[PDB]
Amino acid sequence: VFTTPCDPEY
Amino acid sequence: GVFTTPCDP
Amino acid sequence: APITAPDITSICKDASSGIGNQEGAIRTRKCCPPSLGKKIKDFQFPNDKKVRMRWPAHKGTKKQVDDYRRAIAAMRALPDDDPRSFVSQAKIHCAYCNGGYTQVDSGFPDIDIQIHNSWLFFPFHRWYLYFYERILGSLIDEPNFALPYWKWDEPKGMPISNIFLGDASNPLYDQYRDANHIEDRIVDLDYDGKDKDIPDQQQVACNLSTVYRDLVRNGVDPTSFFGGKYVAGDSPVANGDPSVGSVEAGSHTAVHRWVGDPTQPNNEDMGNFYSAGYDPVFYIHHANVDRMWKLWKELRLPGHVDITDPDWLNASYVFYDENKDLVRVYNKDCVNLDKLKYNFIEN
Amino acid sequence: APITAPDITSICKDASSGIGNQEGAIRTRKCCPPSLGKKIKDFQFPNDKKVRMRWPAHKGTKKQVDDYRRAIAAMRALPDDDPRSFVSQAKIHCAYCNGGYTQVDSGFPDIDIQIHNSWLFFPFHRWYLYFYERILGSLIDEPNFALPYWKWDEPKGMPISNIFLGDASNPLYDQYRDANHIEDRIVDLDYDGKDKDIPDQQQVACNLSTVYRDLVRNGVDPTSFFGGKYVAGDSPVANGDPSVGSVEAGSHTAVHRWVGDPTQPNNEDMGNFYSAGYDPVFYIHHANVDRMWKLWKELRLPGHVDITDPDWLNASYVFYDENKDLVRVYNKDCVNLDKLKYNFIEN
Ligand SMILES: [Cu+2]
Ligand SMILES: [Cu+2]
Repeated sequence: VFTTPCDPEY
Repeated sequence: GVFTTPCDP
Repeated sequence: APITAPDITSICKDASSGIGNQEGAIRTRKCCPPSLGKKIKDFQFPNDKKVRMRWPAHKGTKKQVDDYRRAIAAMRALPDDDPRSFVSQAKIHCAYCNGGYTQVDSGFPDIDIQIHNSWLFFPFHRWYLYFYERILGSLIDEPNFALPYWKWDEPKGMPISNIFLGDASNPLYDQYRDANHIEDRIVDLDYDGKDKDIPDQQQVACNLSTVYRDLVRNGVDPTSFFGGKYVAGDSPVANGDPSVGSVEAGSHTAVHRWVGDPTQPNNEDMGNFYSAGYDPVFYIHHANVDRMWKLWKELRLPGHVDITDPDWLNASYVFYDENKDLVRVYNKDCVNLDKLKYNFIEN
Repeated sequence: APITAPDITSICKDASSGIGNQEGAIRTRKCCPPSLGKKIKDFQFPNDKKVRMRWPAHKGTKKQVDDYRRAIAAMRALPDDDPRSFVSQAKIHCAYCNGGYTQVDSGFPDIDIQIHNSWLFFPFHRWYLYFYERILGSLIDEPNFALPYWKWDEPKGMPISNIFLGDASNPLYDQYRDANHIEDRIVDLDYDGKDKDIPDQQQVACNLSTVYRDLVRNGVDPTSFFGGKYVAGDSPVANGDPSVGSVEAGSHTAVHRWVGDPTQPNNEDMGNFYSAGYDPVFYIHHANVDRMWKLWKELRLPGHVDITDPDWLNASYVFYDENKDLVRVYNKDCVNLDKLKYNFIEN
């Protein structure tokens, strides 16, 4: 539901 | 604490 | 017994609660709705052919932005005492949040109604926005009109959208915002009265952490998420009370505090309930607050269920709709978005 | 019925579980402890006059760092077959994690004991470290000796401490680490086998998100935090099983993978259970894992309670202590850090 700073698309 | 988050300085 | 708004056109007084500097207040306290000889009728579920899809305010199409800006211009162009007008819609918040009404219909004429700082928070504002949105759409003859929402739970949505910026030639502008913070642009969902002075990327990470705080860490059950129980005969819960729900006391409060102009006597507009609706961004922020309720139910975690208590289910408010009719609405009837014929564009 | 370590000096076999390339293994698989003629005795609670205060590896005093380095040096100089020796201490992890012992004392002499991937994770390593710490203190006559801990939940603590770096002349050094990652310094608590190539400050945020994930979002009750129920008669739970607890499967696994040297046949040292103990940082990483149990309780959230199931409480392991005595220890007796006379220096 939410992006995190670990995600490649952040 | 309890643990650090990005909101902390 | 449930909290029940009175005939708001018959029983109402100037707002006098929750405003620290009333002699210097820059907005009016005469927040009572107009009288038009209407009888209050019960809400009937909408028969819209399509579902209104509220759009992230940083991702709007040209038509979406142009329609929204034109609708607000139309709303501003209405005479003040028209109940659809910019001023009248702002006054709704003032009336219900700063002591316009009493619990007379419940046998407590000496106790005010307050819709903040309790379990009434989410449903009251869902209804407020429901009629606001349908009113805007009627003004520009767009039957599937939908509000933008400030998607501050997504990084590119965190800066206040450029559609609200510039100067007073823009209907979406408000001069009474924190000038320093508008220059910074990225809202601080953890704002506590002192600027953080951290890199933008860290503020982005902080905002994401704050959303998890409000929706997961602190929103562990209906009492902690929606807020404390508040029924007929109860006195108003104070701003800042720890029984207030996670979103209301958290990210919600932070955005109001952050946008409010500290050079104004009560930090108008967004910095006090009574003036918040004079900032167009008030409603667009609140549209994402409304969305948090949806997301919170979707998490599919222990305790993430809606309220079944009859004293919440049967609580009611009164609003003018786009026909200038008076409509009584109940908490129970706003829990399902499909039946209200709107939702939010999601990734 | 509870898992019960046997007399580890009488019933033990070479490690052959969970090691992908045995013939190329750069550490021994003959991990059985020595036989000194000792009788297994029940644990007695310690009488330390002072609580040992574990210190963040990046903020040690000169004496703290000097004592730790000197004690590891002393441990490395002990005869191999001393159960307190550097290699003996590393073998413990191998025996308990890679198939050294059976459940003979529980009526299942042909099923192995595995302390990983279940609710035994936290208390087994708490005891392992408890004895390891007391042994190190004894070797240098520091009765209030405390381990450092890798505070990768704090941005400044996320880089691997320079006390571990340099070359072989440093007792705290291990050549069998991922050289590329040591150069990067900042551990990735979300590591999944592929470098992220993001800014350091973004990696810091990601780490903080991972700690929030493990302690709050995913560790919502004892089952999801501590891991699955593992009792007499059960076969070893596989790495990656959905029942593994949040920390063990999350930040814990990530650090081991990240530090382990991928040019080695089993990613020795930290990249496999059987070899992890040969890296001094193994214990210092695990000291902060141990601290996660403390923090998880201190959050004071729904579901953040210790296990009361007798089959967990009465599970037991056997270790050599600083006096070379054999001691049987039970899960139930390590839940209270005050009674074990240690804790962690907090901000
Ligand atoms: Cu409000
Ligand atoms: Cu282990």
